[PDB]
Amino acid sequence: AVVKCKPTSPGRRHVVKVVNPELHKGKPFAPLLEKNSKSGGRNNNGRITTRHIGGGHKQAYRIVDFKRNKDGIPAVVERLEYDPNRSANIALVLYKDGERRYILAPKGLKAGDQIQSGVDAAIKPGNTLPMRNIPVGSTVHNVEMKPGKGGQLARSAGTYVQIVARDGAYVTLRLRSGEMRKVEADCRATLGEVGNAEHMLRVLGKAGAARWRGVRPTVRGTAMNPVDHPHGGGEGRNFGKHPVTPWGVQTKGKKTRSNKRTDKFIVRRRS
Amino acid sequence: MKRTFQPSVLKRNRSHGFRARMATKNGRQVLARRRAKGRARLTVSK
RNA sequence: CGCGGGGUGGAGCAGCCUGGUAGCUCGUCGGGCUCAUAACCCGAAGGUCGUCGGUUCAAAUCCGGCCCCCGCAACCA
RNA sequence: CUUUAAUGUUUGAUGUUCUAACGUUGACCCGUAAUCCGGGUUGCGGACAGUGUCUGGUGGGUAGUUUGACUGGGGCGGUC
RNA sequence: AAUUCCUUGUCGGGUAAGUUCCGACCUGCACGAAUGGCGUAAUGAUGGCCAGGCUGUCUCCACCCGAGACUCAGUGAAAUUGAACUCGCUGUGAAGAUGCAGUGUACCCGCGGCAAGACGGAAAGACCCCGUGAACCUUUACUAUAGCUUGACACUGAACA
RNA sequence: GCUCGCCGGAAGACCAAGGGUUCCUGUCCAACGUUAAUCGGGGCAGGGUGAGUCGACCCCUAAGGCGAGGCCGAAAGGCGUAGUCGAUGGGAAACAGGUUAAUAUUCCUGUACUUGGUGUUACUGCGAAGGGGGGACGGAGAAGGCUAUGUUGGCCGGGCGACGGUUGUCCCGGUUUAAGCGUGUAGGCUGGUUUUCCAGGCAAAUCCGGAAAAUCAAGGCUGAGGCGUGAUGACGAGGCACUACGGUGCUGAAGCAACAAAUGCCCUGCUUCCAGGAAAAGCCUCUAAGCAUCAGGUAACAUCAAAUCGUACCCCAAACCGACACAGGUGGUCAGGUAGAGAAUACCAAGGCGCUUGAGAGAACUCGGGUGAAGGAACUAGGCAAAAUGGUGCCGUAACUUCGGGAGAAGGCACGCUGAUAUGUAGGUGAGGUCCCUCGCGGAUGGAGCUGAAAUCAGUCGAAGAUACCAGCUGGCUGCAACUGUUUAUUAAAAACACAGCACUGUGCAAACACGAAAGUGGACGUAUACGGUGUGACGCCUGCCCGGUGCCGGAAGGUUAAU
RNA sequence: AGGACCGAACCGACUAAUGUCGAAAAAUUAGCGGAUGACUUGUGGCUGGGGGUGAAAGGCCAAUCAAACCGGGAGAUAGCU
RNA sequence: GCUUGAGUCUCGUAGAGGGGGGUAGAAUUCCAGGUGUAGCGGUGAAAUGCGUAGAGAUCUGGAGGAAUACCGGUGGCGAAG
Repeated sequence: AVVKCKPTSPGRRHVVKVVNPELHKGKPFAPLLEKNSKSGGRNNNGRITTRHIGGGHKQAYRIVDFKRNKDGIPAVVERLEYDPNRSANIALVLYKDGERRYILAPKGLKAGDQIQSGVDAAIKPGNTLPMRNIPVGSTVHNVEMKPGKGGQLARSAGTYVQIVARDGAYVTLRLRSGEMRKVEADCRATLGEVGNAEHMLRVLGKAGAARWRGVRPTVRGTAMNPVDHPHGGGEGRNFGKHPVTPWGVQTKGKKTRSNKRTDKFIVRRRS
Repeated sequence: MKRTFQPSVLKRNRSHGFRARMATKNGRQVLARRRAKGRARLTVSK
């Protein structure tokens, strides 16, 4: 449910909340938890390698495996929950064999129903199986790169990977950003688009909704000193140069693609 | 105001203690000249 | 106070640079097309090349005076 | 000499295939209760990638410096 | 106009009086639509102006009460300082004289004060220039370089089209 | 020693930190103290710190450090696994009274509690670096029940009082009690129990998880305080007795009711919302490799051990940091009476002090202020400084607007005391009596006592009734910035920065980017509704023309073109 | 519920005076800003000199910053005083 | 109360009435490849543009979006659009 609180004060005036009672109004499953140290963007040499990270409320590490190798085992979706670790709601699935597993929750999935894994599955919103059983033109998510790897793409809210063709051993895919890339047809994925799709319409409104998240302000380089950034100085608030990064790299247009070993897999680029 | 010295034997001795100097190559190097000068406070301790 | 460029038919520009022969569009006068004007087509005229002097085969051209125009100046405590 | 044609022969640029080099922050086992790592099966790519030597380009991200003098003070200007 | 040089532009309003202010006329030296333009509720230890309220700020201060200043006893510094029998004026002069000359004046020496001078004390002027000084920053100043990137060679092979 | 004044959410009483005998006693005055000094934190000599229950060490972890092998790098060295360390974290257990010149939850008396070892008796199967549960948790808000504590009264003791009253509705003092045990309420949570089966928990499993049956409705867990006990005990006002005149010995009445009520407790609760809120061990329990005339475990009992270190004093300051006996800074706990909403503030209780230069003088001038005629900003860069508005309930409240606000807008009225309605109301709390009962810390009922707003009417006092401390100046136009916030600490707090939003662009994961000669990491154990660079800066209406120069990207045929 | 309102402890330092060899090598006093939050703060760690950090001032890094400090190059050089 | 108003039930009829979810076909564009070549496109004419880096044309494959030729008719449905 999307809503904007009445202006009792500017700040609480521009908040957009996404609430849904489908969600578990309690605590996470304790017997499937492991701690998580917030790094603060520091390396082993303690230097803050990346900016915009600091503070953030105590996010613990909820275990979410992605391999889905519980084959030939029907399961029951017990309850639905939210996790700040991801941006889409999580599904707490209860197995027939007395097992539990935190996995991604699709759109049309309501707690209490039935989902599964295995090579005896059907085309259902939540079943995980190899792509070699999946029909042409399917809207899949949580797809992998190498079979058994677990999960690589489409893990954010309201996402989906479009599978086009299945010629030979390679499967023609369509990435969200428009990058038709190849994969081995035997990767295990789950059918359906990622739920909690109304997450995108949520807009902070306040600086707090950035700091207690973990975000640390982006200070404009032109406002900085000439000595500590490629920008800075000039008593008239002027740019007068070629827009670059804090480290000499030309921004606003510069292909930083270079690995050379995945070019074979990269077929159609993002144009 | 407040002067820049709020002492703490734990904080001091953990960075300037005997083991703190003998921890690194450099600490043993510095202690060489200290033993040469023979200053009683080789390492500020008891 | 200085520096750079320009000054050419009624208007705006050529040609100058690298010296012999002065051009284009519009305009003016007139004729025609329509009942009339305009537009359009054609012909001719219209330039002491701001002014004077010097000099080399000529002076629009090269150079030296004077006048006029644009931009920057009226600056450091 | 030029235009051309079959062939022997000598090198090169691409297309494709393969597996042994190699890569492997794919799955799994053992060392071992150990997300490091090594080796062992396998799967997936592929003589690519990456690194070294040479070399062209780009390049204030980084470094070492130059940036004239006379001048009725400097600067502008002018001149040498 | 946080922008308008000229200039206190012009007109109307506020005032007896308006280089500022408010609203407009556009002659924009030289506003400008993400180096965002124009408005804007709420908000502001913010910039400017006006009014009412209230008052010593002012016209012009007056008195009184405390902590010092003044006296006494004890304790006892200070920056600074070439040397002193250390007056004014006129003039001259390394060019504004306490010290030279002319001339006037002035008993010797303290206390409380006040601040014109001794170009008074503190800071080997932070301004200008100079030094073939330094220091960082800048870029289409000169020369290298990190990194990025290209190709040949090596690791690097075996078959056909 | 008798008075005065001062703070009293402190200038008080206890700890950590950090100092290091500054604590106490005797004695002394040259030197330390900005004065004198038989005084003291100064000199000299002596004494004092007593622990199974406090803290720490210890056990087990976090940020993170070290880190056998290993990866990597001229060397030095860097990162990191297993492990090993490291609290501000968690984990067993004590309180009261008295005593000293100085120390006592440590000594003594009284009364309790905890973890282990050996031994004894009677039973019973036990046993991991492995699994499970627990441990174990967020912010704010409101409510019920109590406590610390305080007040009135009752009772006991004493006095009845140096200027008028004062045997009475008078005055003052006391009225204190823990840990633990037993009971186990208020309150909160959850359906228990029994049978069977299972690709699950690296293996196993009776422990847990799951799916079907069955029986019956509670069982269990947890839990401040009250009440008994602890305790015919301790203590306790005042007397009774000797002075080294400092104090000690002895004795000992009352010892409760009621009301108000914490930020303390149940609460490591509950509701709700979002930014979604450690870990390991101790403990309980199931078992593997196995061992069962054993070894061990459970329970009762006896006895023994509980080591080492700190323990003085200061601890919001003359004892810490500031060179000083320095108007400053330094965390946490406790924190009474009256007024007051309140930990503000003012005056007192407890307790501790008057600040380690005083005495005369009362001039100019300087500083902290009081008051001020007529006037009311004429001052000045400027309403800066001062003055003043200043409280509660209620009335009333514009332009504008994003329809929240603006706003406590502006601008006004009533305020003290007494009696009455009513020998102090509404309200709150609530014993005895009565009835019942699945009998206990019970449920209804019943109403004494106690405590205590406010409204109205009438009367009266003064010039003034929020009378004091305390405690907004307001109205309007307008520039800019959105607004909270941040910054040049030691002259600039703003229009600057940040800001949520928005746009472009880079990135397909061994991701870009970044530190690091490398490995490895952050990014992220996230992956395009994600993350990085940059610009602008809420919202509202919108955001035009130019690809010449430069930069970037795409296309590469051709010209030029290094090494080879 | 609120980066909500008023106002103390708390954190800060807008205005004026005192002070400037002071009480103090930036404080006191009387008024103020925020004060359930981008909050304050204790204890305990990591990031470091051409690098760290930065709600961005060329401020901060032990009273010292357009490049801290200790030793050593070095008795550096000085057409200057 | 009755019934020629109106409404309802029993059985059938016609339909671009509306909403939601799938799908088919030709054509147009783009991307890649094979063949091939100086024009292509356009107009009253010419030109900008596209093209020798090899277009258009042509064959094949693929990815997508919008509208539904002929049936179609002053035919049909609806209150109107």
